[PDB]
Amino acid sequence: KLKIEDFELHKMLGKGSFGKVFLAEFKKTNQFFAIKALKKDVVLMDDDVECTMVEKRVLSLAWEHPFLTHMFCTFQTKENLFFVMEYLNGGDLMYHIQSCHKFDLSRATFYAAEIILGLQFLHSKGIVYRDLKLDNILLDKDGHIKIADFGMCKENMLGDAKTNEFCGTPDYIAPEILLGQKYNHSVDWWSFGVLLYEMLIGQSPFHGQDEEELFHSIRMDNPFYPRWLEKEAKDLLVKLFVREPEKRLGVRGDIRQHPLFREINWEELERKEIDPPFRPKVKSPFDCSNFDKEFLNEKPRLSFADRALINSMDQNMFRNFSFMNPGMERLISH
Amino acid sequence: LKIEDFELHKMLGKGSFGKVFLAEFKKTNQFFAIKALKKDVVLMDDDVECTMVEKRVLSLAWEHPFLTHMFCTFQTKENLFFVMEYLNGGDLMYHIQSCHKFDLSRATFYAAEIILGLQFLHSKGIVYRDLKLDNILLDKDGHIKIADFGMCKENMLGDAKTNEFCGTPDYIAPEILLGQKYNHSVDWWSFGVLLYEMLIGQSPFHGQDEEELFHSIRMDNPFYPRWLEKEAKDLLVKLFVREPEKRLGVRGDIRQHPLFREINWEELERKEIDPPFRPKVKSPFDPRLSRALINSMDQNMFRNFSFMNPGM
Ligand SMILES: C[C@@H]1C(=O)NN=C2COc3cc(-c4ccccc4)c(N(C)C4(C)CN(C)C4)cc3N21
Ligand SMILES: C[C@@H]1C(=O)NN=C2COc3cc(-c4ccccc4)c(N(C)C4(C)CN(C)C4)cc3N21
Ligand code: NA
Repeated sequence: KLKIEDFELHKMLGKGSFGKVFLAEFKKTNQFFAIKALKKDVVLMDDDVECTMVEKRVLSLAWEHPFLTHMFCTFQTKENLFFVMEYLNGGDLMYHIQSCHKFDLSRATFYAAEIILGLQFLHSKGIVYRDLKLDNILLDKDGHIKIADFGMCKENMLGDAKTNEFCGTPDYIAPEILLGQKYNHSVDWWSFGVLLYEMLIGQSPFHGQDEEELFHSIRMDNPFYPRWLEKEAKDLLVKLFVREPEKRLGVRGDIRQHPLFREINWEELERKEIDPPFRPKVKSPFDCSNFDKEFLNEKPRLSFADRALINSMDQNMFRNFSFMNPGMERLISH
Repeated sequence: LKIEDFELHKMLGKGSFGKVFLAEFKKTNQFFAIKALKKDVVLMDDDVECTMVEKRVLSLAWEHPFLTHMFCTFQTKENLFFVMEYLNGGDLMYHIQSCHKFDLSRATFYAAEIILGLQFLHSKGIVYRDLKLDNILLDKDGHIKIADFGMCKENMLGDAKTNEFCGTPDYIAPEILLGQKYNHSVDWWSFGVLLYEMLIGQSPFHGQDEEELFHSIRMDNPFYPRWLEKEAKDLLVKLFVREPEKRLGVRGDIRQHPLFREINWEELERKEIDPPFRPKVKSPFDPRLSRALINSMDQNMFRNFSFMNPGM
């Protein structure tokens, strides 16, 4: 017995076709959370039932690593699916990059390095992420990265294992996906290269007025590296933008030992003992300063649902959705 | 793909044509809209070609976002089935009746998306010919979806024209009423009437019967309230020009009209502009399917009706 009525929803942090994200407090205990609220009819019509389940299962693994969004619990009603998360109020990287256009080399290097620790952890558990992009990297109050939105993940990718779904955000989609090849963790490293390029250069590496032109650019065009770019930043990007997956850095070699990361102790980084070069402005743990005001002004509200589609729905589609860590269990029982 | 695979959960609509069904496919647990047409009624009305034209135009529809995406078609010895994506936002007649008239932003957004939808059909050589509020559906996000392509005419490319008297009375073009040959122009008069109704909350031309209504469409000038935006009038006045060659949509560039000044068309066409209105009501709608004529019918009349777009 855990319902959304138990949570007081203070503000709406984000919104989309998927659903909404709220800044939520539990039972007036000054204990804050972020709640991604989905509607089951939306999820059904979008064909994201398995994605929702993949999101829940991956987040059950994500507790063990510092640079993934941590999930306290999940639960469902007849209409709704709720992911009760930690509240990460640093702001995402897309938001931050809209303001300054470009990240300085130390700042980009730091983010790149923390993301590597995130991705390699997922790969080691047999999870390929497939939706790496700026707005899926959330910052915490101190400025370290947290990878978010695992609904596009693929599990059981250990050993000699491949998969075949055309997916990802267009700018980031790897050429092996575009070519219809079966793929492994390699895709994430091409996307990583795209993300790193955007951090450093402030524009995308590949371009087009439509997807056909954009996908062609990803298949064929040489990425532009400005004269001002640090030689090792160029080098890493080049070694990531290799179209043959099994020759790509991150699939082969050791990406940790690339000269760009010379000054990084990876044990220290992983232990959060390296102060981030950028620290976001955060007056409090309940601060909202780093979110867009279109969402924050719009008061929190749960949408109605297609009552016909829900009653007609296969009632056990979201079986095994409810998860509950022991920490949240103590908080609730008081 | 037989009808027995689908489970018909709820009826979404009824008419003289037949029924629309909220259908779930068997093993996939995946939901659709099925338009079921009785063959006996189709042959009675002599709208056999229309049904075939609907399938062929729907087979083109999947490429464009603001048209209703058909997944597959098949037939039985009694019925004809179109398997369609399920759109539960409600049609624009339900919405105009809910709140009398749409605001400037909301009307412009619907006007713009319909332009892209019609222009897509026109380049394919297809004139729609039955544009009206109750044929425009909305998806769950609130983007428009043009439905009911039964009244289309194909192969209308370049110089070509056609001569059929058809449409919905309020929306029929004046050249059609004068018994003239016509091209895609006729859709742009109907677009004007639709746009008018959205902004003002009623029809531009009026009559107690059909004769009086057709007269009004031919003769009377549409009334423009003093409160109406200058650029909304300017467009409607440019759309309501009875000589098709000088009409906007046919002549000039409709997209560069100052009413669409704030719109990014390539961005709009890729669903990257959020609609100003989202449906608050989810599925604003109201189960089983209901011999001499069928046996004595030419069995091969509804041939080559079956189809499946690779997306299925
Ligand atoms: C749920 C997650 C979390 O685990 N902790 N804290 C937060 C803070 O609020 C979020 C907002 C969004 C968001 C932002 C803008 C639009 C849509 C969603 C958001 N989402 C879904 C994104 C990852 C999508 N990207 C734009 C940001 C996430 C959060 N989170
Ligand atoms: C099949 C179609 C689709 O492509 N997607 N989703 C739907 C949802 O349900 C529909 C209902 C009707 C309808 C509505 C009222 C009366 C009669 C039919 C309906 N029809 C026949 C209209 C085009 C007629 N107009 C009132 C709406 C269509 C749908 N569709
Ligand atoms: Na190019």
